[PDB]
Amino acid sequence: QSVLTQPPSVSAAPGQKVTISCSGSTSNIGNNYVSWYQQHPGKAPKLMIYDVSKRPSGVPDRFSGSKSGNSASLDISGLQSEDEADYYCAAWDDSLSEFLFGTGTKLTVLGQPKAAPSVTLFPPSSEELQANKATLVCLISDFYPGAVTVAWKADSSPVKAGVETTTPSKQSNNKYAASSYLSLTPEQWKSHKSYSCQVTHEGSTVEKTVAPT
Amino acid sequence: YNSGKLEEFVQGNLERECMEEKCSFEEAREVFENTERTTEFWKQY
Amino acid sequence: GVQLVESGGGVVQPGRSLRLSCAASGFTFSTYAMHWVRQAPGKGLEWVAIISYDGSKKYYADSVKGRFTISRDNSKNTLYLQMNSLRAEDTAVYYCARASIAAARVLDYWGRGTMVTVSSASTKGPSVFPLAPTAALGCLVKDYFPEPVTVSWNSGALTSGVHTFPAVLQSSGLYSLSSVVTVPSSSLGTQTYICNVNHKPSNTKVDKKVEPKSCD
Ligand SMILES: [Ca+2]
Ligand SMILES: [Ca+2]
Ligand SMILES: [Ca+2]
Ligand SMILES: [Ca+2]
Ligand SMILES: [Ca+2]
Ligand SMILES: [Ca+2]
Repeated sequence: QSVLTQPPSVSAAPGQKVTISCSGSTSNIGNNYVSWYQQHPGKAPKLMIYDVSKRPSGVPDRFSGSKSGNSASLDISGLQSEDEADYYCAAWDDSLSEFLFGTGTKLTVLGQPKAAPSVTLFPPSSEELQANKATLVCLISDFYPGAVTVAWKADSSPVKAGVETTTPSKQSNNKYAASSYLSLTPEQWKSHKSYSCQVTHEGSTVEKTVAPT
Repeated sequence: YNSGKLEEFVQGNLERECMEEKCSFEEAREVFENTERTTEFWKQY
Repeated sequence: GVQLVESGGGVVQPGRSLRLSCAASGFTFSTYAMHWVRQAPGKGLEWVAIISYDGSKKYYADSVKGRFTISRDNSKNTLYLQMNSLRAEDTAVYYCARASIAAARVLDYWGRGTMVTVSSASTKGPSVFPLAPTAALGCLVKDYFPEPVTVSWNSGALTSGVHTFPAVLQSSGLYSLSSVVTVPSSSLGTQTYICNVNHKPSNTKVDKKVEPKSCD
């Protein structure tokens, strides 16, 4: 299952404090210790906190942990640039008899103004349709905390099948861009009234829509 | 004592299993990789 | 110091088999339990298996139950992950991890993983489609194989307002990516926009003219 819910993104200025929540259930958090792992882009994950609040030797005192009910929290004060990374909580699950990792949270140490994404959705081109295929391309650009959540809809219904999304990465102006693809059959494309790309960023959702017509 | 999670994958330890916790004979034999040594130990325990 | 290095990663056809190796050093390998964790492209961490310090017991994630086998050679200080009946969902970076000396629930040391791509694909050039239209316009570069695909616009004369996205490994087992440029809408129809795609692995270069949408 892997449930263990985490906010996809958290951020604060260098020197400020942040807190990352890990929401689980009785089968895991409720009855088992939680450990926290730090992961930089292309490096090996690192143990930051274990048994809820224990710090391995080497880990800065500014990292601390807590637990309450079926939730756990990673608190980081005095943020430093090297803290920017992905964080994952982890706990054993008595019911599933499996070790679960939270959904992951991107912690960004703010170095520029937050900026809302611009979203461009391209319908399948005539050429691709003539090749008997169809791809909707959703390009997301100029957003700052580099973390977005993308959702697709066929008409008004959610669609999670045939979707591929890229991890945000730096564009020339140092802001972030990402892309998402929705693979359909020319039939599906032609049959629906319309399709939509919804991008959620910092407490907001920008939705673009295109239609076969 | 066996909490019944993943602690039986970790190497046995006398201090934390039989002194910090109450252990079974098999739990102790898991430490003394010798049966007779375990029995001896148990005469005290 | 505690070092862990994973080996054996590479491309493999679905339904095939592959064995990963994890060389450990800097500690008494025999007294510690070990884990295997994987991470699909752009996804979160996923636990795979655990094996007792002596090799006796082991658990598995339902996702690999029956297909993967975890083992170790305490005389060679090596950990193994025998993967069989591989699938597309097994495509990911596989990590080797050590369990704390007194708590298997804690993974105190990890190694840099090893990439495992499960695909039936062979070298293949890209099919390039236009993304017709300040206005955003671009090229969809899909269904190519080895990953180095490069993109430039108007032979490299166009750079400002250009961004080429990382590739995605689609279901088909082939890669796809897009490249976009933002231009003055007033230049459409008179200024020609061409994306130059270079795919050295197949010795293929494709130039595609991106024209204003005429039917919309
Ligand atoms: Ca115990
Ligand atoms: Ca025990
Ligand atoms: Ca034991
Ligand atoms: Ca003690
Ligand atoms: Ca035993
Ligand atoms: Ca036992």
